Amino acid sequence: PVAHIDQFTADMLGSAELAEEVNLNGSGKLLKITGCASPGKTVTIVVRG
Amino acid sequence: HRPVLVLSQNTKRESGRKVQSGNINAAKTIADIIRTCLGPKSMMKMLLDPMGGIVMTNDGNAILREIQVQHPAAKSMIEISRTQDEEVGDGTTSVIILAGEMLSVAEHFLEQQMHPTVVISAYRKALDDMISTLKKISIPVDISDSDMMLNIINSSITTKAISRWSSLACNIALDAVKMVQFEENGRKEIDIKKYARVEKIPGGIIEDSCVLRGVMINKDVTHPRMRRYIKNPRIVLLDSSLEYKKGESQTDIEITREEDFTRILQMEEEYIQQLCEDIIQLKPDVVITEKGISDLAQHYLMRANITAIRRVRKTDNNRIARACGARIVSRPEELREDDVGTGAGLLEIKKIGDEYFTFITDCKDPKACTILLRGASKEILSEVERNLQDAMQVCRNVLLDPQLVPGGGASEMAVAHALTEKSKAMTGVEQWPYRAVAQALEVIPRTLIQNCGASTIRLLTSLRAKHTQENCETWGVNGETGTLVDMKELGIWEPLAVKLQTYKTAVETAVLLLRIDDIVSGHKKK
Amino acid sequence: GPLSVFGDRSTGETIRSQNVMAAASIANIVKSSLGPVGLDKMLVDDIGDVTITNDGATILKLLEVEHPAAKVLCELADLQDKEVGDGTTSVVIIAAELLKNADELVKQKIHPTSVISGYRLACKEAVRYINENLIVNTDELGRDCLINAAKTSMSSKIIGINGDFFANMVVDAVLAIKYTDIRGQPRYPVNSVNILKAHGRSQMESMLISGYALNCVVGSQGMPKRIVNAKIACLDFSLQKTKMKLGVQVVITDPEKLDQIRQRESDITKERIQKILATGANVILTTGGIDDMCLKYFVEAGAMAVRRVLKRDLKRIAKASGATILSTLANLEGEETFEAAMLGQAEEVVQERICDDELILIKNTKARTSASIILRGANDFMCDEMERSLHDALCVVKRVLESKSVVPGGGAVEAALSIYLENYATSMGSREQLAIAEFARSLLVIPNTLAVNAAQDSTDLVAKLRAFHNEAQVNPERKNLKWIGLDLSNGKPRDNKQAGVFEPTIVKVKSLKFATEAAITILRIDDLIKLHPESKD
Amino acid sequence: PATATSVDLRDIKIVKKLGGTIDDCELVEGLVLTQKVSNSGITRVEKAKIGLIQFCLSAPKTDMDNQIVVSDYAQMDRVLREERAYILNLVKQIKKTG
Ligand SMILES: Nc1ncnc2c1ncn2[C@@H]1O[C@H](COP(=O)(O)OP(=O)(O)O)[C@@H](O)[C@H]1O
Ligand SMILES: Nc1ncnc2c1ncn2[C@@H]1O[C@H](COP(=O)(O)OP(=O)(O)O)[C@@H](O)[C@H]1O
Ligand SMILES: [Mg+2]
Repeated sequence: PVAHIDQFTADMLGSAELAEEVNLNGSGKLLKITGCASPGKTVTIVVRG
Repeated sequence: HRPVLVLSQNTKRESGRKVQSGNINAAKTIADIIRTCLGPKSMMKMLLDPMGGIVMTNDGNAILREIQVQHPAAKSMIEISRTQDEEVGDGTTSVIILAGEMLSVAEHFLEQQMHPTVVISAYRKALDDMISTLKKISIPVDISDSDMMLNIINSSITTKAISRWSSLACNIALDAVKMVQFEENGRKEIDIKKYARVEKIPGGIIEDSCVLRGVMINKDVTHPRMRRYIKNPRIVLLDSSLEYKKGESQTDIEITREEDFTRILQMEEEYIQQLCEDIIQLKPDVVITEKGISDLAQHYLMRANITAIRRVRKTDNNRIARACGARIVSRPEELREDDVGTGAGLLEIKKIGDEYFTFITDCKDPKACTILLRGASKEILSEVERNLQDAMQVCRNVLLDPQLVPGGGASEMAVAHALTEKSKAMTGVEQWPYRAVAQALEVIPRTLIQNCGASTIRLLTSLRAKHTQENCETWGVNGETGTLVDMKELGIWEPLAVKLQTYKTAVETAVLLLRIDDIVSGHKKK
Repeated sequence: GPLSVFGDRSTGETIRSQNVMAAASIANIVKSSLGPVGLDKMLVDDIGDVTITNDGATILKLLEVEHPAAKVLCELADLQDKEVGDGTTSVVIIAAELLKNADELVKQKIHPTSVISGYRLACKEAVRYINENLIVNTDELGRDCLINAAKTSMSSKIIGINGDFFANMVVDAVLAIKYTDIRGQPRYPVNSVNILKAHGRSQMESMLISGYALNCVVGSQGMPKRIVNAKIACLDFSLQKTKMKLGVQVVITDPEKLDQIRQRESDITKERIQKILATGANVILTTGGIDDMCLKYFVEAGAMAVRRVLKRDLKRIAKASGATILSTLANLEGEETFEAAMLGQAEEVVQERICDDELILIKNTKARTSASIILRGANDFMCDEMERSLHDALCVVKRVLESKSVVPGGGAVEAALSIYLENYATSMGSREQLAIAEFARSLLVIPNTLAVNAAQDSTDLVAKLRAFHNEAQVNPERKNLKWIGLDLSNGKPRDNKQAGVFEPTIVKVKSLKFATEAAITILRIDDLIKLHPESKD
Repeated sequence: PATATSVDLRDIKIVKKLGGTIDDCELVEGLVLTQKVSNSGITRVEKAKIGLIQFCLSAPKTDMDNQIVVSDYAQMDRVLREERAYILNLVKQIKKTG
């Protein structure tokens, strides 16, 4: 989390192989980041219906 | 209190033959209201509005706009006459009677266990053949001829209440369209709603009403020292104010010294003198703006001999910009010589009934005019205003499409024999609803004889026999006398755009109301 | 003793019969608006607004319901518009007949979990059978597939003419907005087609404007209403007087500096209007606001200025004409540069007569050649029906051009699935064969509804319909009877391959997936508790 | 696993979206956001470097009450053009990061 613009360096950035907005056919659209260097212990489940 | 477990609370459901034959009786009811307002022997119908006024008219559009119905199929027929009033001028009433009759013959086939999609598919085949028949019986018009255009507009005002003053209303409505026929770029446009203003003044006689060569407004001069009679003025139109108002900011002045407060009140006077000096470099005569004029701005225009009008409307400024040839500027320091409306004729501040009216007339080549109507009261002046709107739009249709159809019943019977001879090659189940379209067109010569009191059996037999031969084919119903006179001798001619829009809207109204088999009423919206 | 809940509790087979009657309350409404013999309805509001429509989405959206099982079928029709774009009538009848036949199973002391497990073996096999028995893709038929699929969608609406007038205006509209994307994606955005309504001439005078038709006015009546070889300047910032922000105020200490600040509020405003106009721009579109002072600079220079346009309309013009949607000044600390090489182009920008209104048209836009459709009707009630019928027709050609696969319509799909699922339940059916057999009878309601609305023979025409589809599955001698449908104009089984009754594949694939999934949720309401409304406490 | 006997279920986000069937569920290990993209002219970038910014890219203002005094003709030009040069130094500081 970068608060001040003087500390916004390349070390505080992330990484993503693909960061696109998946244009869905249903209720609008969402974002989906695919792949990242050193992934944490988090995951996201997309539930349809 | 335990509520009852229901579904779709407080609504109604209706289906079957009660809706298919129910929309016919709602359409036949409106056709009986304006049935006595079609021919030249029609009568006025006095209406009462909740605003407190009185509408005494015989036009089919102005009658249905004052009727509030509760039936949903009856609300559709009111929007049909509103569509005919906005497309053409004198094409509304004829549609409501024709759509009521095409649905009258459609109710007969719904009792014969025929699907409504079969009758509509026969209506679309009959609609495509009525358009091709009117283009074969048409006649090209010379739009440059003055006396030929007077006979077209006289055929549209014989029905209305201005048929008594036919020699005056034809010359007013023809000259109003020919002045507003404006063409700047490569596109011809006729604007008879923004540039052809119809101003009515109660008083005088109707024979003194004439179309002015210019515009007029109900505004007096700003100062009595200013002139009320200029022979050749240089009219400069403004949009911004000539006053000192608060700017669109948070301006606040801190006054510390004694000379600062008197300087601000002098800079407010010098700012008005700066813009008043910028508008007199072109040496004008008449300054017309849309906003207020302060007394300090009237002081500089008084000694410069400038007549100033204060609070002219925005719609009146666009109309005088075409009549005098000016350009509406919104900046006094950005005035140019092309923004001055030269070529304006006599400007006179007359008074008509204890009220001043600014007359800007006698222009060289105006692109906008104002019809000055004068009558007995505001009741009948609204009738002539609504009739001149139906008299100027029927002249607009000839200038955009110079083709004439023989009206007075000759148009409806020439296609009724064309659909009858073309129905012999059908050989199917759609042949019988195709024949009912030709019988439904006969209600327009049926209404011309029911209004004048002529016979409906002895006349329809002789008129149908005249269209058997292909020689004359233009025999209609004379609504004045009541006999059969050829339309090449009477001079009753209707434009093509009126007759095409009448047939195209009457069929598609029957297309919409025949596909309705269910009605749900009782739901709310957001 | 009993439950002390302050609401209402109903268990057993009472709610199991109430949910079927709630689903049949919706299906029996829209059953009279299915197929080419379907008829429109009337939606009258409490204030008196009349909405004449026949599509299953507009009817169930405006109609208010109370039952919780009724809200499942009403939201099922809303999902068909987003996923497919038509089907909102056929999905509601299938999903309600799925509950009607499953109610007959659970009253025979059959467990509803076997009906849920039995429907999944029938739904996954129906998609598997329709993907192995498709007729042809869009290479052999060519452009005839797009016209025949468009006329199938319009047959249930007001634009179902026998000719190809409305069919050619839909195919040429989707084919003119072919926007290719990355990784080989020829997408067809049907939302970019501006569908306009105008109460004017008949339906045969509906204009197909190759370009864009903006629904706005010019404003000041001193500008040229027709500009040939125009340069469109698409921008989104209000051309008004320069007002300072909340943190900026004008505090003056000298009265001599008063008029220099008052004139600066218009000189900064007129500075932007002279550098975006001297570069050759003739048409200026603005989503903000152009006041009366800024309108003078366009009348003097002879330029067209359109104000207060929609933000969705500016993006469709700037993408089709090659213009750049600019909001402010930019390009690396420049005063006023405007990047004049990024102006749009147009062949002709002409404001035409649209029956007592003003409508601005752009001809072919010189970059992408977009399209817009101006509909013409008799009144406002027909034009609202023509807009919904045209939007359902644009979604058919979108799914066919994207997914090059069509199935024969008119009950040809439901007749082949009604006999295949009966033989599918015979082999691997021990305790779930009764649920697969009722899945075939529930699919037969789509050709059964076409016989009622056409006033034809009901139990004889559909019985003759499944006679051809039975011989195409038990006698493999290349009978080619898989495309047998209904001819409602004659009352006989027809061949939809030669007749041209084509529907997309996902209008039947997604219909069977949404109706089966909706039937599972309503099948599990064996216990229902309704609380009292907490309004007055 | 084989290092701890606890698991927090708040690290597993569940996004509920209407449309499709239950077979269309996904187990994407990245980040799924429901917000829209302004501006949406690109909506796709490969080899992306994502940065979380808690600073407000707008006009300069402080926690204390701040006002601008304008008492000159050219002072109005020094308000708008210096605000454009302020945020240009913020965007170019972001763009030079990569
Ligand atoms: N002198 C005449 N002789 C016979 N018919 C006439 C005569 N004058 C008018 N009519 C008929 O009266 C009808 C009046 O139609 P009208 O109600 O004015 O249509 P709209 O409502 O569209 O203006 C016309 O169709 C015309 O054929
Ligand atoms: N020419 C035709 N012959 C036979 N059946 C047709 C024809 N045209 C359309 N249909 C049928 O009419 C039905 C109309 O369904 P529709 O109400 O449009 O579904 P949705 O509500 O999902 O759009 C289709 O299922 C189709 O099978
Ligand atoms: Mg359809």
